[PDB]
Amino acid sequence: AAKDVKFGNDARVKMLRGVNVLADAVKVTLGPKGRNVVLDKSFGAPTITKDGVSVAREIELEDKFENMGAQMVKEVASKANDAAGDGTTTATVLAQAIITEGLKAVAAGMNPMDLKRGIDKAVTAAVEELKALSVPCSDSKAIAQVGTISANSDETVGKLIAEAMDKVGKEGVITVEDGTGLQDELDVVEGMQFDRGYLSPYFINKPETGAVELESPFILLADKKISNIREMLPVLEAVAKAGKPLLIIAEDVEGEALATLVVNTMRGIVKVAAVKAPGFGDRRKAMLQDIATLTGGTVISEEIGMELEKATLEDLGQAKRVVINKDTTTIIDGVGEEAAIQGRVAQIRQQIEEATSDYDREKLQERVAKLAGGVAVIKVGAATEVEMKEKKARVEDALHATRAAVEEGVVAGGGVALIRVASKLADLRGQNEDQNVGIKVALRAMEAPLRQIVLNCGEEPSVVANTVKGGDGNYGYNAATEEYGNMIDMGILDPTKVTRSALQYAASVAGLMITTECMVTDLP
Amino acid sequence: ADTPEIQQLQQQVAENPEDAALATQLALQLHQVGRNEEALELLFGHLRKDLTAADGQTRKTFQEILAALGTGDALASKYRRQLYALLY
Repeated sequence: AAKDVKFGNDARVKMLRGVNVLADAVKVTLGPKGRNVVLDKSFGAPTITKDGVSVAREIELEDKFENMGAQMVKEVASKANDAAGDGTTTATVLAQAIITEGLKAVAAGMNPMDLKRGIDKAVTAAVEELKALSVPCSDSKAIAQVGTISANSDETVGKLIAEAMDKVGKEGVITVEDGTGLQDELDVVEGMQFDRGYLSPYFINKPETGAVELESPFILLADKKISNIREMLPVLEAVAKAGKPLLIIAEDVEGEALATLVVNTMRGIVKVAAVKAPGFGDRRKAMLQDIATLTGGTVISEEIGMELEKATLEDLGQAKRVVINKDTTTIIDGVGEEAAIQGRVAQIRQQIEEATSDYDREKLQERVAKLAGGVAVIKVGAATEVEMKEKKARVEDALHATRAAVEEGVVAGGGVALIRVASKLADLRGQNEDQNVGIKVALRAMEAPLRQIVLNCGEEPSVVANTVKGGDGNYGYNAATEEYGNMIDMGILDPTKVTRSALQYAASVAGLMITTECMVTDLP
Repeated sequence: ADTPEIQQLQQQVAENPEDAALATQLALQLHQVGRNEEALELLFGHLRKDLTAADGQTRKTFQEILAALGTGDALASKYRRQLYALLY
C-alpha cells in the first residue's frame, strides 16, 4: 500500500504537537488539589475521575503523525509504573519539559549528538546525588509508620503489615484475600512463586487488575514442545467432567493448539491457562521436578517413555489456588506431604555440600530457600461488605508501597527532592559549548513538578520555588496547609525508587526523539 | 515362584552383594515369576549407588520391567516417579 514520508523540521513540528496534547490532558490531576476529568462511555452516564492512568489510557488523535508521537511517549512512560508502582504523571511531565527546550535549541543550529551526550551526563550526576541524600528505613517501627502514612492514617493496616512481615521475613511473599467477617487472621501454608507470564491475553477474567485467578484447579506438567492440540483431547475430556479448571506448564505452545485453546476458553466451555516453565537447561527439568513434588502430580517426559495419551486423572496435580499476573505466577497451598518435602530438602542440601563451584552452590542455595521457605495469607473482615472490599484495596496499595520502601529507602517527597538535587549541581561542565547547553536544559527541566503543584493551588510559582531553593536540607513546602518546614516530620515522603525510575525513563525517551530524521506512514 | 534357579541366584547374590550384573539377572528371573516388588527393589538399590551399574544393564532391565508392568500398575508408577527423581 502506498506510503507517505516526511523529512526533518516538517516531521518534528508534528511530533511536538502530539506530545503537547497528551501532556495537557494528563497534567491537571497532579497533587492534592487536582481538578477533574470527564470520560465518555457508550452506554449510560459519563465517568468523572481524578486519576492519571485512566485518562492516559484513552487518548488517541486523528492525524497520523501526531498520533505516532503521542503513542511513542506513552509506551515509555508506562514502564516506570509497571516497575515501581507509581509515577506515570511525573514521567510524562518531565518528558514534555525536556523535549520542548531541546527542539527549540536544535532549531537554532547546534548539533544534536552533543545535546544528547550532555543530557545523559547531567542525569547520571543527579542520580549520584539522589542516592547520597536518602535516609534508611529498616526497623519494624519505621515499617509500621511508613505503611500507616501510605494508607491514609490507619494504624490497623500498618501494624498488620508489619507483624506479618516479621512473621515471614523481608524476602517472603505476602498475599491478601477475603475473610469470614470482622476479625483479622494471618497464617502460613505451602506455596510457590516464579517469573513467567501468561502466554497470551484474553485469558483475563477480572479486568480491574488485568490478572487471572483460578480456584482449586488442575495442573499438568509437560516436558516437551506442543503445537498440535490433537494429543491433548483425552486429558481435556477427563478434565471436562467434574467441572474444574486447568493450568498447563510446558516449555512452549505454538500455533494451532494456542489458537484453539484461546477460542475454547473464550467461548465459555472449559477453563484453561498455560505458561512456560522457569529457566532453561537441565535446571528447567529440575524445577519441574520440584514443582511436581510440591503438588504431587506427574511429570510427563518423553525421554523416559511417556506420551500424552498415556495419562489418567490420577496423574494430574491439584491445589488450592493459583494467580497469574502479567509477568509473575503464584501457587497457593497444594497437597504435598511433609516427608517428601523433607527428603527433597535433604537431597538438595547434600548436593550443595557436594558442589565444586561457587556458581552452582549459589544457585542451589536459591533453590533450597525457595522450597523450604513458605507463604503467608492475610484475611480481612469488615461487616457490611462494601467496607470490606474498600479496605482490601487499601491494604493492597499499602503492601506495594512498603515493599518498595524497604528496598532502597525514602526521601522528602511532594516534589522537593528533585529541586534540592538540581540545586546542588551548579558547577557541572563538559567538553565544548554544546554540551554545556545540554546540561543547562536538563537542570532547568528538573523543576517542573513543583511548579505545577503550586500552580494548581492558586499561588505564584516563582516566589515559592525561589524560597525553597534558598534553604538547605529537607526544608520544604506543604501543599495541604500552606506551611514551610521539615518535610519529614509532616509525614510527606516517597520511596527513592520511583523518583529514580521516572527521571531515567523520561531522559531516555527525550534523547531518542531529539535525534530523529525521517518518518514513514500510511496514506489517508 | 520359589524356583530353584531363583534360589541359586539368591545364594550367589548373598555371596557377592556388590555384583550388579548378578543382581540384575536375579531381578529379571524374579520379575518373570511375578515377584516384581523384590526385583524392582533390588535394581533400584543398585541404581541408587551407581546409575551405570552393570555397564548400564541394571537401568535398562529396570526400565524394561516397568514397561512390562504397564502404566496401570501402582507399583510401577511409584518406581517410575522415583526413577525420574534419581535420574535428573
